[PDB]
Amino acid sequence: GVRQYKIHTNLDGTDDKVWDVTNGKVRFYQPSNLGLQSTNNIWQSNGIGVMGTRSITQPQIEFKLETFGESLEENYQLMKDFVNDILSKKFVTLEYQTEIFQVYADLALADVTKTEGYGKNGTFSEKITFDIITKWYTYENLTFDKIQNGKVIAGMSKIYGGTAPGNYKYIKGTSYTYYGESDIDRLSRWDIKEEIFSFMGILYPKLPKTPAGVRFLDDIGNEYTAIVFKTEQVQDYILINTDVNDETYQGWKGTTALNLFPVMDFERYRTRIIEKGQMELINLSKAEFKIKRKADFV
Amino acid sequence: GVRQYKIHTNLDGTDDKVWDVTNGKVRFYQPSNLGLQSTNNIWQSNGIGVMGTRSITQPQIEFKLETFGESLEENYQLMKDFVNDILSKKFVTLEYQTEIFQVYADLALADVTKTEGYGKNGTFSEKITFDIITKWYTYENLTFDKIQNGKVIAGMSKIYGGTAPGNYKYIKGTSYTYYGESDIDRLSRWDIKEEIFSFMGILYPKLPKTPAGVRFLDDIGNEYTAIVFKTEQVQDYILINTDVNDETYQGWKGTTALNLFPVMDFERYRTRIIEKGQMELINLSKAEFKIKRKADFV
Amino acid sequence: TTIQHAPSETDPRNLLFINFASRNWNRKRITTRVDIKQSVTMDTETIVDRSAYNFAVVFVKN
Ligand SMILES: [Sr+2]
Ligand SMILES: [Sr+2]
Repeated sequence: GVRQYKIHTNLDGTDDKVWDVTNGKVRFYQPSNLGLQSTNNIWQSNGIGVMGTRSITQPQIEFKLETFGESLEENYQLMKDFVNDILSKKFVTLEYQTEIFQVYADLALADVTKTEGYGKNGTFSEKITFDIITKWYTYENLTFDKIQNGKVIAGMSKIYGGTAPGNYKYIKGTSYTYYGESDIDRLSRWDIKEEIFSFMGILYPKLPKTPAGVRFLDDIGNEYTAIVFKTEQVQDYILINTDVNDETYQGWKGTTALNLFPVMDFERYRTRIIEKGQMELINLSKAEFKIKRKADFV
Repeated sequence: GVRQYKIHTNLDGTDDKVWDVTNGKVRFYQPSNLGLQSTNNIWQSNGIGVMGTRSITQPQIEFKLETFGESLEENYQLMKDFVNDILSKKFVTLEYQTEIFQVYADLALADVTKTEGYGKNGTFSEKITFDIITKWYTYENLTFDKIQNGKVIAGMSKIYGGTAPGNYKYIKGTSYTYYGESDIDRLSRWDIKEEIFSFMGILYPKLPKTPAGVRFLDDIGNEYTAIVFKTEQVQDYILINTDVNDETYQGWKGTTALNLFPVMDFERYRTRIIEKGQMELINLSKAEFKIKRKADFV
Repeated sequence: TTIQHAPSETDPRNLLFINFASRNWNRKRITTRVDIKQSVTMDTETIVDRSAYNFAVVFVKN
């Protein structure tokens, strides 16, 4: 029903800590601006207007931060904790949630205030300002699609049936349509329908010493970018994150984490921005993907 | 009676979507300024005043965006829709309508605000700022004019009538006036009375491989500009848009759209600004024109 | 200048080369139009160095 505001320390991460700024002890109220500003570069010649390129600028969000402690001791511990947690991580993920959407915005601490104007039991009413890194993006699970064989029908499918030695008739419209393909279970499409800005993938390699990872193809079947690594031994899984702020590439074997940056193919990895097409798994047994795609206004 | 404001995703186009900001669910109220600022470059020497050139400057219109929705879900769905629809197209045409006129302005989204000060059933009350591309222009239908033969009158017209072998008399004032011209159906004038700045013509070609398009003549019968194309096959129609922001020169054959820009004669197309005179049809059987002409204050 | 891996699959080296090649071996001339809307900047360059005072007051020593 009503709007929800979560504050994540490290979304997509094992060390995530969530703060409910809508329900918890530390609450965010009255956001300054959730909209957007744009500079269109409109230059005019003799009354006629020509438009350049729109640079969508995101403005600082200022919240009326309130604390709901039972004692002066509680309210101080809430300020000493909440503010330091935002400081411990280089950037914090604010989640906007409503009946229709669940968008996220990466914030950086711009300004926080601490004053001695208290209410009852040492209550806090202060203003917290954040700088925008990326405003509104959808963090969602990405999975492959499977292809299934169509059912076999007499007279419709290509089969030699009925009276021996079989018969298939050429009709007009109904004629003969192939049922499916022998072992259609080989076909798997990792479909990319909209332009994705950043992602977090878990790749399980099959063969050691063979470049392992993922390549990206466009609508015409041409490769533009690839995240490929040539390791010495079979890693249990390869944890790859495309996020610019905390780029992570690593090979996991048991409880040991290995840096895969120097082993990576630098020429194949042409871009971070994924376009409309499909993803192929190079020397992988299994793959788990979480895709984050931007939205300017929501 | 009362005025009407209507936001258009793409005017002059098949993929148009119109939002009524006067009667619909999302409304525009109290426009900031609909007038104009002028800078005349006036310099005064010893009490005497000298005036330069007037640069008519158009100011940002700031509206009062207000949604009316049955539920919080409805109004959040209205803000996400209306704004994305403005963002989806590079520029949006706002229609200004009153008892006396129907002008249009090309706008670009400058700033939109989203706050948590909700009224009843979660209703938005925000400020939507727009940048001026072109302020006030008339989108009207341009058609050719036909010439008809004058009636034949005995004694007045040049004919050898009455008593054989005919007779035509030279009088003073009434004398002999030619009735018309043999095949008056050949004469057609696409009259241009005021300076126009852009247009959306639908040209239907006659002969293939023969340059097809339009040519423009001034008051003395001299060509100043011409949009003409030499295609290999007869196009069903050539859809041309002279608008600076989304210039289109495409040919259509069946359901297939072809870009005709490289086939066009670049030498003849000297200007976009059409002057007072007439327009001719080069190798065209039929033509449909929509002319847009600017007005500074309305 | 372009950085690209060696043509032969046997050679594993990444190499740097200079390009003096075009999409067409036998270059063809294109005919196009440039409109004022494309924020056009017109300025005059000089390919060959030749002198700028067209009139000459020439003196010859006696
Ligand atoms: Sr992270
Ligand atoms: Sr248009």
